[PDB]
Amino acid sequence: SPILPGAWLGMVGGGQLGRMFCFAAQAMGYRVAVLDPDPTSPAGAVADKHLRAAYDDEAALAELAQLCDAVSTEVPAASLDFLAQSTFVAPAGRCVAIAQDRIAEKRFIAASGVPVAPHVVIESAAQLAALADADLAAVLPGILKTARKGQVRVATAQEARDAYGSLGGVPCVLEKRLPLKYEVSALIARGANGASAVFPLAQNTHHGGILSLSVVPAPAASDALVRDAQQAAARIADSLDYVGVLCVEFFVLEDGSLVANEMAPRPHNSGHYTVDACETSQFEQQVRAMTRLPLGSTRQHSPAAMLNVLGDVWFGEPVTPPWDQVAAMPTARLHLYGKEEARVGRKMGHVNFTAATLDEAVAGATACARLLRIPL
Repeated sequence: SPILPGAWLGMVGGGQLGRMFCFAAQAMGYRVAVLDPDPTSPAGAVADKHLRAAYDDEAALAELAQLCDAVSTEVPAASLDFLAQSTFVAPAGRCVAIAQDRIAEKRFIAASGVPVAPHVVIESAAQLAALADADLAAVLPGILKTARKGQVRVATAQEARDAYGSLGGVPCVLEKRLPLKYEVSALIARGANGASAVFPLAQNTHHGGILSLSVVPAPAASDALVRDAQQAAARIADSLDYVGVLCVEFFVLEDGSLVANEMAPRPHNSGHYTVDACETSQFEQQVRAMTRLPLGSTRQHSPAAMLNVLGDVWFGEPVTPPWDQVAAMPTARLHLYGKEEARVGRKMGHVNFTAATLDEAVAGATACARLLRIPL
């Protein structure tokens, strides 16, 4: 039964993505309650109600579940399950619990018939001690990552062991480094009735572990590769009975293989382009999935790219970037977060670039990046 406009929707989490969700929900006539302990919550600021409380505050959770016909997130899975005792929660705590845990991700993604990188799970110091040097070496060189940037690049058994001790004896996964050619992400929505809507494939670059540029449709990817990555994302959502928006990031290797890297159980930075390029944005899809409305059209009307703008662009004292010169660019769509303080590494906004042709969109992104001194 669909949850119609006029209902209250809840959002657990109140950063910029929550604020984007609030816009999309309110534009469809829903009321939005945000749960977020931050008194300066950007999403709380724009919401019809801001519950300023911890994510594990049972009184606040109980108030959110009473008020809201459905709840989503942008969190402890136990808070989700607590809410789901009383209201509809999409994506479900189980799905968030999986996506959140790199060991679980490996297990459930493989069980959906999707390749993952070679890896050795290291649950505890005891298991590490049982693993021989030669066992660790089978996935080296690699990166040791905590299951829950707790990542250390390692090249020898001893380096792996020292890294593991350094991360505190928590569950980890040791992942083999593969010969990466380029990265892509698939962005899909799945409804409670099993219907699916999938966006075009994004091609993504990162610097310092942070997304820099997305280009859509992915220029390097064959039709075949696009189908495989879209299908892989659908398979995971279907296998998990996922309700909501899911972003699956992949590596494409030098030999052309597709390998799933990580998944986010929510709208994702690599999907911001959808607001300006597609018929339905990723945030409207989150609204539709959680309300059991029909999913929206994912038609991409305009070739697109997206550039992240970090606080780096303001730098010793902050200097306002030349936004007038960006706005002169006919392809540029400004999304600036209105944050008081520029800081290195902090997402201050993004700029989407849309045009009749992808070459025009990419040229705008490139010109903008040169203007703002954003590394590509």
